Amino acid sequence: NIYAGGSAAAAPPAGFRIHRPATWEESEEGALSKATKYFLLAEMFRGLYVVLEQFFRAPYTIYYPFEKGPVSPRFRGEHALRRYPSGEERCIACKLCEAICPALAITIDAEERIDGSRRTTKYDIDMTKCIYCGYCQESCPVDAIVETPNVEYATETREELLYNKEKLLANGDKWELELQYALDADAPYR
Amino acid sequence: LPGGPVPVFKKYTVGSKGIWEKLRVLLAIAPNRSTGNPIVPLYRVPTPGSRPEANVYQDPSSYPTNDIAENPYWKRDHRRAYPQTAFFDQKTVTGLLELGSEATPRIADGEAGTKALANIANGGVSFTQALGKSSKDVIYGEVLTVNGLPPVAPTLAPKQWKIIEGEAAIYPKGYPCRTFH
Amino acid sequence: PFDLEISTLLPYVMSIYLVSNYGFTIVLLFLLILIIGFVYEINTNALKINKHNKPNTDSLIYK
Amino acid sequence: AIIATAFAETVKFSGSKQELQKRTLALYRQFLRGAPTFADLYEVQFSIPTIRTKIRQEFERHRFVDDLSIQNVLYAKGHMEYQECINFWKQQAQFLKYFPEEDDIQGRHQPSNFVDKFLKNRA
Amino acid sequence: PSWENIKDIRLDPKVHVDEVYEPIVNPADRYLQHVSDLHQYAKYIMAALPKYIQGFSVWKDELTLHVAPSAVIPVTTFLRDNTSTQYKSIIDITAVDYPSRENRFEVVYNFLSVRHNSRIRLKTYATEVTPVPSITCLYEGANWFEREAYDMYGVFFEGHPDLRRIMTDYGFEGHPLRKDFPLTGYTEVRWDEEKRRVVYEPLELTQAFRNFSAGSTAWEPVGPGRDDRPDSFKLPTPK
Amino acid sequence: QSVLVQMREGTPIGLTGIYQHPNPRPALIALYEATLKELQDKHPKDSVYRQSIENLTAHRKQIVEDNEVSEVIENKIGAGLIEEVVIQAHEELELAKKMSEWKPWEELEEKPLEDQWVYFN
Amino acid sequence: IRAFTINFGPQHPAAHGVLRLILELSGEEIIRSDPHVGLLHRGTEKLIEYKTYMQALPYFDRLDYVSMMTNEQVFSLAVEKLLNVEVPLRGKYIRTMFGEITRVLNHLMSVCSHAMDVGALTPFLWGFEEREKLMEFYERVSGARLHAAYVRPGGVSQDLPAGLLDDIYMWATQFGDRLDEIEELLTDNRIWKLRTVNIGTVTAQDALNLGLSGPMLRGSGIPFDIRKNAPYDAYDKVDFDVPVGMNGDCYDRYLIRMAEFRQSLRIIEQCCNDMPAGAVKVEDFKINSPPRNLMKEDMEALIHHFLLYTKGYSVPPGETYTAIEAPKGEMGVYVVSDGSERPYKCKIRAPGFAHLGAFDHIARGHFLPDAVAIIGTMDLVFGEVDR
Ligand code: SF4
Ligand code: SF4
Repeated sequence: NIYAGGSAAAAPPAGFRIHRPATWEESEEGALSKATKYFLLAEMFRGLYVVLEQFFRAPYTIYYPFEKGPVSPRFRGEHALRRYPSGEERCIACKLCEAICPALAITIDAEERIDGSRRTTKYDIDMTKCIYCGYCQESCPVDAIVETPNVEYATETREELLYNKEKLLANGDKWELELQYALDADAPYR
Repeated sequence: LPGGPVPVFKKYTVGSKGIWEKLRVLLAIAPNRSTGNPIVPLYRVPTPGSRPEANVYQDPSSYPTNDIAENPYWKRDHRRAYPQTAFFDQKTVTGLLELGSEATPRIADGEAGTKALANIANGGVSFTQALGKSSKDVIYGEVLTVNGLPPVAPTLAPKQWKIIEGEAAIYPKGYPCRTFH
Repeated sequence: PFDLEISTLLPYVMSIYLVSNYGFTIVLLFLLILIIGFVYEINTNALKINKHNKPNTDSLIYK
Repeated sequence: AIIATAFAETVKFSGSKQELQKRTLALYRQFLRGAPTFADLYEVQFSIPTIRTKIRQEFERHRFVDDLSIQNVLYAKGHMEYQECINFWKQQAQFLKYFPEEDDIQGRHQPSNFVDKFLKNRA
Repeated sequence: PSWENIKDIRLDPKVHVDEVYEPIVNPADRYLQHVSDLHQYAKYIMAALPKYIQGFSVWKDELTLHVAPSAVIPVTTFLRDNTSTQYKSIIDITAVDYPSRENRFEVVYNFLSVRHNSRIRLKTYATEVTPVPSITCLYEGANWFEREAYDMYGVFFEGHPDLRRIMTDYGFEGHPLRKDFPLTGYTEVRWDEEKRRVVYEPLELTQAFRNFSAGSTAWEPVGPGRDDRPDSFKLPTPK
Repeated sequence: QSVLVQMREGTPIGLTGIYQHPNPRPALIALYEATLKELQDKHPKDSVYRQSIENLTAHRKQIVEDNEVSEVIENKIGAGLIEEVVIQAHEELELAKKMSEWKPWEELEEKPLEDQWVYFN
Repeated sequence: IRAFTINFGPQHPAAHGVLRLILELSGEEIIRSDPHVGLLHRGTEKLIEYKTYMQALPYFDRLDYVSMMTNEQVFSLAVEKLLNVEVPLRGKYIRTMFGEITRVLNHLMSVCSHAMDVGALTPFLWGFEEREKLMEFYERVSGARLHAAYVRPGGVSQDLPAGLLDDIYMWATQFGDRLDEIEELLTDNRIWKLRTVNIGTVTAQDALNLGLSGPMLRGSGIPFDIRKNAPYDAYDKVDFDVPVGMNGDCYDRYLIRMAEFRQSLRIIEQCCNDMPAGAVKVEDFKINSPPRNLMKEDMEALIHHFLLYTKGYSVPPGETYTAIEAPKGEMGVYVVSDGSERPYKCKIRAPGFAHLGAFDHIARGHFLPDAVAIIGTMDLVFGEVDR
């Protein structure tokens, strides 16, 4: 039709009027049967039987120094700088990793070296504030910094936590296998 | 009823053996219950680091998008075709009343129509003066509705409501929550 | 008193064979005094700790 | 949230300079009355008249503002800091912001002339 | 009939289309019929309360209303009380500064007609000195919201119990969301050993903060853009 | 006399805090006629406000006056529930009284500065 | 003269939150309350004005740190509404069903954490276990766990793995048993039913006056949900019942959360059957990155890949308020575009902000153990409220 005004098709729907709630006498079960569930605690022993059933089933936990949970190829943990085949540092200072690290953990100075190609003089992550965006991985055209899926690198000093170029190239030396394995499952989906 | 109870051989769970299965059918609340462990040679095999489907994977794309020959960018542009923020003064609504509309203008004499425009565009009249000036048909055409009713606060897509109540409901009666949709 | 009546009832239960069919009658009179002494408080709701979070029963009487 | 906290007032803007002055006078009386409560509550090292001679000189800082409404925002900020200190809402670390100069005598070579500024190129 | 005999899903035929045919469309057409509807409501609002509405505006079905500072309460009653216009529910308020203009801050309101499934936005303006009144007389939850945007800006709400700071240091001075106020603030925190407590000493960084918005094009590279104004409510040309 | 617009305790309906109003129609129509009288008393006949709400409440009051049963009238309204319509009509009855003293039918009392509604253009 | 007013929690009163909370108790009855929030208040809004929208995105999975993905979603929605772009079909469904497994995660954390706060220890572990199963499903798509560098303001960061869409079905068949199992010892449960039958009543018009939303407003009786009132993201294209409560109690606010598992599983059943094919990001290379396959081959893709990671993408001026239905409530966001590439301003409407603001209107008169059951069903995670 025409509505009133203050009046959409949002009327109250069909049967929105809730039933008048049942009293003591509009109840199908006997008072004795109801109070059997009252005193003898039916829904108490019911959940007690539930947790007893869970006693006789398997746990889930793993022996962590002996078993490890699931690790995706696109998992991220600490960093590393890859190298080329025949071993060349692979990082040019495009500064994209400095440009889009939203905590500004990246700090780079870089100079033209002897042969004339550009290489990085100082590459430095502040791992206090590396926030695991992983955007720094997605920002390298030449694919130099990556996300090594290590997380077990817990330090005892803040001094240990400033990864310069040398620690990251050592990590790129170390984890080179796994970074090859991960990019063999991610480089399509990048 | 299309999503009701299904038996436990279609649930992808570690299950049981067979005399202990015959035990636990007699000892459970419902027999069709998963113990929560996924099946080891099915769940997460092969590992995501080694997927044979991942070997050939170029790009997902759509046909009017990836069409190299036919489209330019500016036809499929979307950032530079944004609508402008339509702003309205108090004064331009008085312009909408007396000068009229592009649907139904009230202005001939296009030379002096600019002069009749411009003092109102400079503030010759007031809004309540225009309201007294506006006719009953003017108010009931471009301010109120054709019955002279106030416009309902309008909505994007009005969603009428059902109330599912019976055995298709997610709770039977006694439980206070209903399941409208 | 409800702790105390247990120690009042305690000499009864040791000697209950001697008081056959009669100390029964005496102690049952004693209990039937104490039980209505109990149901004083439950009708006065002596352990109700009721809340003043009332939903404002009184309606919108206007104009 | 119908009801307020203990000392919080509805903010209201005095139309005259005199009514503002009346409110500020009552306010300084409120600080001065609650000052021995503060040394108990914030467990401070020093004495009550030092609190009082700060509360005086802080209003001495803003004695010479012309405007009505800039003194109005100034009064509202003062009332909120009263509201904080009258409860446990500030803590004693945040309470001892107000005495940097008291707790430590500054140190050797506070620069005064040009030269002591210059030898540490103005600190 | 057992969990050893369950089939896998990893080997089966899946759906495999060669190239999906997704049609192109500007995502503003679906608004347009409603948007041209909304204008008729909005003009109505200005005809309803011409004393208090400086203007209306709308951009992609977000209705925005233009209210003087001493004008808030008479609008918000009408937005709450009308049967045709019942918004009933504050959603969020805050402020935005524009220090280029004379009246510095502007205060924005958001409502939600849960009957009629609609939103509405109410903008006023206030200099840091002058107030805006409190809508805590009507909207009950709003007193918390007004408590928020006090501290972030300094913008007041006259007629408001429990006006005091929140979500900042108690002894804080200044206001954070203010374009003159620096990013790191003035005071940093360290535990002094000798006072056996923490002290508030002025700011020293290890690394200076580096924005990179200095590289920026002056003109905004977005174009002028078309309109979606209704043909009723733009000005008819002469002749 | 006096009128009640919301039973704050009674038998429950779906909206909690609202209970089933006994005899909705006479209280509703008297609550209407208060509005009908008041806006004609205090609002001058130029204003969109009175010409709208007089028409609106008359059109609402026609449906209320001419139909009896519960579940049909509210679908004829197109607002929410019956008690809910009672409350919102009570609400606009309060509104029109406040508009009598706030005088919305004037011209605007405070012009904006012309350099204020300028964002980025 | 005043009550002997207490500090509720410095550190570990309510799990997942620093709930400093003044109470004035007169009979172990709260006459009034005053929660001081600000203890997590990092000041994130002052930061997000200094970073590009490109960079500004993982501010928001830090916000509301039990349901990251709705925050990600609502900022992506605000920017897509602002940019006048359209995410493709595949992107719509993948964002939809991640925003619903995050709903499963959010209620799975919140109900069980509330049961621990009350004292029921068994769902507090039975739920976090299935949450670990869902940590795995965040892990295969995007980065690590619990903070997904995901949905971009252009749409989606990247495609799935090759077999998550299968594997999630193997999970989804057994979640029903693992959900009805925890339902079996809390729903009837005369202890829980006693503690939660009329505790903290929330009437209808007072629910509106306190600005509340989501499961609370739908518990009070008003049928309002952004998934169905102002729809988006093919929630239109997926059939989905909504539960609505009866009283204003905490028991409806419980039962609706129990119901939304049953609802959001049906989401996954109607999503995994009908996931289409198509581009998972937006079509163009002018608001998000080109894929790394062809940027090493094409000259045009590099300059986009560079400008999006130095400048970023340019946004038309304007302002939007996009609000969607977080599982906590209506979460809104109000962004004011300069026309530059930093947002000139961006307010959040955290959902629990008004929930905390509506505390002492609800919490009057109740008891102090009753002042715990009221806490975790308005879901004060405190990552939301201050920011
Ligand atoms: S993941 Fe690490 S390197 Fe990348 S942007 Fe974040 S903090 Fe910087
Ligand atoms: S790792 Fe990538 S972003 Fe970082 S400096 Fe090297 S090329 Fe640039």
